[PDB]
Amino acid sequence: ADLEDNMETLNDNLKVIEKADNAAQVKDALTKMAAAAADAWSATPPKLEDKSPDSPEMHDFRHGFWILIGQIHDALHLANEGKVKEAQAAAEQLKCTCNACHQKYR
Amino acid sequence: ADLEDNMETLNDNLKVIEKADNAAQVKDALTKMAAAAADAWSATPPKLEDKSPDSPEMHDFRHGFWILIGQIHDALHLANEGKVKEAQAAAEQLKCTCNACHQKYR
Amino acid sequence: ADLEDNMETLNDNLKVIEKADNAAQVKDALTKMAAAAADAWSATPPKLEDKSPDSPEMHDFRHGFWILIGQIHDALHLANEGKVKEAQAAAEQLKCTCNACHQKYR
Amino acid sequence: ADLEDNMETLNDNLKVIEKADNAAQVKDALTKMAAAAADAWSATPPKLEDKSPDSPEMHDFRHGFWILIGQIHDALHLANEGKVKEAQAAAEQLKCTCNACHQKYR
Ligand code: HEM
Ligand code: HEM
Ligand code: HEM
Ligand code: HEM
Ligand SMILES: [Zn+2]
Ligand SMILES: [Zn+2]
Ligand SMILES: [Zn+2]
Ligand SMILES: [Zn+2]
Repeated sequence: ADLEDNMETLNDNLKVIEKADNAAQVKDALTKMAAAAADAWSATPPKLEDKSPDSPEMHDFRHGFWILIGQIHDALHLANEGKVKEAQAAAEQLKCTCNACHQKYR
Repeated sequence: ADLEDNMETLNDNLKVIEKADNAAQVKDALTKMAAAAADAWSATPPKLEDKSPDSPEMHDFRHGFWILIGQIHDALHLANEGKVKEAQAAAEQLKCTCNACHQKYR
Repeated sequence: ADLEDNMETLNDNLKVIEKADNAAQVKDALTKMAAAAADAWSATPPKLEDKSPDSPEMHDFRHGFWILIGQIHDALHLANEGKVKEAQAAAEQLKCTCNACHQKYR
Repeated sequence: ADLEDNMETLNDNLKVIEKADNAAQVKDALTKMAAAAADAWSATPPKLEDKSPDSPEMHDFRHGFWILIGQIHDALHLANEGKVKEAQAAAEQLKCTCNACHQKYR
């Protein structure tokens, strides 16, 4: 799917996690984010259209996705332990990742 | 793309790393292994076509990829450092993960 | 060393990284932080001196370190690859982890 | 403690996880392995006693613990979710890391 469509999915489900009542909303949303993150790996963003697939920017770009996927991984385990509040705090920190890539390649 | 196709991309690049001689060979193979692993994230194995996307059977199926992806990510950093023996050793330990999933959902 | 000292090491070397000019400096700081983080593991924060060592608070407190240590590990790889700015970007993110713990336990 | 002792603790609890009946044991066991690995961090093993704490051999030696610690981290989450058998799978899984370091530096 479109990088944009994958971003929108990340964004929708993120908010869903921040306004979640139960651990199940958090689990469902996180699983969805991990899929989006995954399908977004192979994508090349506008600001790097001219760049080489092997350039540092592109390698750094995809690296942000590995970091994200990793932080969603952890988030899920917490939500799985029923520790909702912290699962939400963990989602907040991966936001530190959303911003970073954005400020650099969006 | 397809699961087999991705598993083949996966299976073929593991042997290339095995027969690896230098760092460029290891990187490019791992770089390709990561795209495949990432692309086979949403696939539904055969032995679970009946289970819900949100069922606990899928979560655990998908968990294995998080693991493989994390291991390939780090292995790449090693190959990026010119640490061929190290990188190859890391790859070897991916099997510890490949086999785990296989002896369960293959 | 005690918590305070391992913490001053974390802080000082974090600052070194933010003001670094080359990969050499960052690698050196990250290495010291890896040690300080590893050494701080088993300490009991004062605001938890009354809690049992296996209480949820202490398990959560240690979880903060797993994350921290993991981020210092990845940050270093980036420094070892001569990616100074990316490392500094990773240093900044592991900062979300210093603050997270502190808001909750200091 | 010294390396020997940290290693017994790691060995004693690994087995405890292997023959565990309930999850409580596993959690408790992993937690102790976690502390033993962190403590082993600043250790200089016999075979590398002629190398400095800034050498490639020592960084490779230590990276071995970053790997072990991350695998205990995931093992403990699974044990926290009640997933006991998977926890043992993951535990038997990190043994891959135990050997790999012994085969090279023991
Ligand atoms: C959980 C984290 C993230 C969230 C919630 C998120 C959300 C968004 C949103 C709302 C947009 C605006 C465009 C749209 O979707 O309509 C966007 C765009 C974008 N994101 Fe993210 N994003 C995230 C992570 C990332 C990461 C980690 C990277 C890179 C490593 C990244 C790279 C981009 C790029 C380059 C665009 C622009 C795409 C275009 O203009 O076609 N994003 N994201
Ligand atoms: C890098 C390690 C891995 C390698 C080298 C690998 C390799 C392969 C190969 C060559 C096959 C044989 C059948 C075929 O190719 O058509 C296969 C099948 C399969 N692998 Fe893996 N695999 C790995 C990791 C994993 C992981 C992590 C999972 C689980 C999360 C997994 C799930 C599967 C499944 C479900 C099949 C059967 C596909 C089907 O029947 O359509 N594999 N793998
Ligand atoms: C790179 C990240 C970190 C930095 C830069 C940092 C820095 C500091 C500094 C400068 C202090 C004050 C030292 C003092 O007590 O005199 C401190 C205190 C403390 N930090 Fe951190 N810290 C970090 C991560 C952590 C983490 C992740 C945890 C918990 C998991 C933690 C827990 C604490 C606690 C509880 C104190 C109080 C120490 C005491 O009362 O003796 N720190 N930290
Ligand atoms: C679950 C993981 C591990 C287990 C069960 C384990 C177990 C052991 C045991 C039983 C010994 C026997 C010698 C003695 O106790 O005096 C030992 C020694 C040792 N281990 Fe491990 N170990 C583990 C992981 C590691 C890792 C990850 C490294 C390196 C990164 C490592 C490095 C060593 C070294 C260097 C020795 C030799 C110490 C000496 O000769 O004084 N081990 N370990
Ligand atoms: Zn965790
Ligand atoms: Zn590594
Ligand atoms: Zn990385
Ligand atoms: Zn996990």
